[PDB]
Amino acid sequence: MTSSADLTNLKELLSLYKSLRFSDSVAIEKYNSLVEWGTSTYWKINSFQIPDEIRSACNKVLDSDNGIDFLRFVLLNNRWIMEDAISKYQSPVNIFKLASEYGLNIPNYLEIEIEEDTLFDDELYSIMERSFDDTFPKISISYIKLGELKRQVVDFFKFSFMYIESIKVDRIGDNIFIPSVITKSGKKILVKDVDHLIRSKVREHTFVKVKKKNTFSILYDYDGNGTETRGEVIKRIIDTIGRDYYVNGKYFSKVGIAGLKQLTNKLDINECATVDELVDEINKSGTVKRKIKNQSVFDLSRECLGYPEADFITLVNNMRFKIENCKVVNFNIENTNCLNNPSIETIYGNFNQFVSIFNTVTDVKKRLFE
Amino acid sequence: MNSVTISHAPYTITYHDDWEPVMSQLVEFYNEVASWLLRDETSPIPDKFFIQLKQPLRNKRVCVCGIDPYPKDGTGVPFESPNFTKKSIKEIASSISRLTGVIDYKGYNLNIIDGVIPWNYYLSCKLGETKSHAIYWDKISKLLLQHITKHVSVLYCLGKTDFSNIRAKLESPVTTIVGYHPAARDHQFEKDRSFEIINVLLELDNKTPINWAQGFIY
Repeated sequence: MTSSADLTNLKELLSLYKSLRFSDSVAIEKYNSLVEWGTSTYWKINSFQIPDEIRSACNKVLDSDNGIDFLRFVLLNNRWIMEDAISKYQSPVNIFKLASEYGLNIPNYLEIEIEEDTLFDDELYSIMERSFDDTFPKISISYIKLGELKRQVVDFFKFSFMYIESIKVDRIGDNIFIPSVITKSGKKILVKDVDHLIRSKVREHTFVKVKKKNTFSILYDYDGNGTETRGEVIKRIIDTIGRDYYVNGKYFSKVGIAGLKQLTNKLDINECATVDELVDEINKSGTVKRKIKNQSVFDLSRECLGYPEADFITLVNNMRFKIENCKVVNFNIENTNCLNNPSIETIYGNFNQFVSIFNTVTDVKKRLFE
Repeated sequence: MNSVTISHAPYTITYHDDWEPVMSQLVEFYNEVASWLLRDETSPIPDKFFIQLKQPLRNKRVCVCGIDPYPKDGTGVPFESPNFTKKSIKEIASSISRLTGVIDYKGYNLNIIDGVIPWNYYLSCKLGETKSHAIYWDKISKLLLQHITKHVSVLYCLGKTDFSNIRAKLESPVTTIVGYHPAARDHQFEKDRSFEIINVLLELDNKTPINWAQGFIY
């Protein structure tokens, strides 16, 4: 009832099971048939970097069914609100509960049992809309029918032209802000990130397409006559936001102790909340002092920010400056073409942080070999 | 190492912690049965039976189910004997030595091999006969087996006809596989390979093999 034949079949399963990733075709078809046979005899056979707070719970709930290949999160308001995962056999009904058990933000799952496949209308979405209470701006009303791995998607909306007057920031978390487009008619409009704002060509004192929906209203993508190149937009908005914010990831952040933070990082020392604490920690560290001594404020304050080696220079050589006491007080870029390079604008938006850490390292280097 | 006092012989139950999700009811099922069991002498004696619940469940990697205790002078340890006199241990050591390669050996007992649980399904029986106490132990067994099968991911049943339906008597799709009695005739351990598949599905579940040599005495 157990022979050598089954042994041979399972041996081939053994050998090619973890060569399945890139096997040859006959192996994959044989495996489809041998998972078949063994199951009745042997019973076993555009998103970006999500930091770890979510990846831990992801690693747990992916153990709930090995058909799960990814998890689908909506990033909103600096929150990862899962809605489902790409599973092959497990209906997400356990999955959102699990993700709730593992610290993943889930929505208010108010799913009307649908018998006949239908698309929702005025009430059919409105009433669920009240019942949802989405402090998160999620506008896709989708219903999962259990028995499938897809969904029914309903959403209705208008669009018009709104007259912007100015652009703002709005704190949403720790030191983090978003743009709230302010209109000549006293209304605020939302966007997703900084790059949504950029892509829009958003400026002041004109009309633009906006998609108006009842619970939320979102600044509509762009469709018009674009002659205003990207760099001009980047420069304009970087000035408009103010000189106190740099751009971290999808968001802003004020310049502050994070400079001392990164710097203490780069020199293998303890956290120093103030500057004299820093100079002390350096001074007692003969190696850190002696490895500052050989360097320049410029090379060091750019190595503490990881700009690659060179294109930094194509930037630097494109602006004029204002210095006293060997210390930057002002600066301004005058040729805007370089910003049209991708690797360039990531450095440009991230500049005021570099200026500040530069002044700081200047000061410590002055007072240390003082 | 917890204990409970029971109604009748041997009045005491010393269970390891792995067995605590079930001991609660094992007492319940026992007090209403023992009064009958002990009307006659049995083997292994009443002072045995549950000896193999003080053993852990997490260290264990396969379990071997011999449906029955020795009809003549058992010890509460399945297939065990102090002077290698009984046939089951004899043929088991034989068909193991057949694959290991050493055939000069003092004795044998399956218990100390790491990863194996030597298990009876009926925890005792009258002297000289077999299966004579199946009317008493049935749910006790059913319960022990549900507990033990979610710790160990394999099942090798000894007995071609007795473990005929146990697929339906367990509700977890464990890797249950059936074998044949070697103490039986037609030389059933001569016509079946019983091992060399153990450390194979212990392979495909990405786990360590079974150390079939340690049970030899020298």
